[PDB]
Amino acid sequence: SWGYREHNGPIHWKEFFPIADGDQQSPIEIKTKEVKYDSSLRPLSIKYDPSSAKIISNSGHSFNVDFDDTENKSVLRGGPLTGSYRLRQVHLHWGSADDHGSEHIVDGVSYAAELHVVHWNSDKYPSFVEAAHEPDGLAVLGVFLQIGEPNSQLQKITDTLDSIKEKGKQTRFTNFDLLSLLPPSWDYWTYPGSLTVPPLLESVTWIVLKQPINISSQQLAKFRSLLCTAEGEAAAFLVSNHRPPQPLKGRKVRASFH
Ligand SMILES: NS(=O)(=O)c1ccc(C(=O)CSc2ncccn2)cc1Cl
Ligand SMILES: [Zn+2]
Repeated sequence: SWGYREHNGPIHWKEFFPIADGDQQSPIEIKTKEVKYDSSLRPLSIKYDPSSAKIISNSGHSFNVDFDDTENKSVLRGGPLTGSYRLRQVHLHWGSADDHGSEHIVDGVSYAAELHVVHWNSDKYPSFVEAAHEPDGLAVLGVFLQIGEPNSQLQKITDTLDSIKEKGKQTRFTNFDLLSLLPPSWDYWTYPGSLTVPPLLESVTWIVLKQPINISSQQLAKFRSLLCTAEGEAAAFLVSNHRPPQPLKGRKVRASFH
């Protein structure tokens, strides 16, 4: 199955999910001179309940913090969105070097990593799985990480990693104040796109914050010590898990600010 190693990595995904070569694929290059300021975009309306976080797991592809998405305690509204998008899960993408780890790239700057906050449209769809197949179904908030001072909220995640080193492992994780993890400015870019992992469905309204948050180099390096292999299989490390930028194909990237 798919991964980020030589034989199964991004350049091969098109062979086994042809929508990899679709018209609305993510991530992208964000060219700030090409983006259009749009006065109809709204500020983000963000409500994240720290008690919504329940479990952290290693998928083999990243870690995932799963939130209880039974009801509307944690939702994203506003921004480019119509209606209410329910928080489902948080995960991270990084590279082998601090030099180049994010998925979206801004005027050629990669960041050290990129956090994705995944939400689904419960005002139109009954479940995440249904929403994931529709153009208006999902909203992802992307937040860049740059190397700087250690991040006390991220230290809570890094403290769990030894317990989920193998693919498939999980452990309880709650009291996670996602709202306080976001940067001071919520100015953003937005465009229509896709999941950045198989199945690569073109169901995502991307919301990428301009301002990065900081992480230390030692905290970021802990993520690379997760395995992409399960207990009992020959070990291989998830040292890098970001997809390259994909063609814009005529989409409009809009800015909430100017
Ligand atoms: N890179 S990305 O585009 O932000 C992205 C990555 C993975 C997934 C999922 O596979 C589903 S959210 C979920 N995943 C596993 C279990 C329960 N919910 C969805 C998205 Cl939008
Ligand atoms: Zn992601």
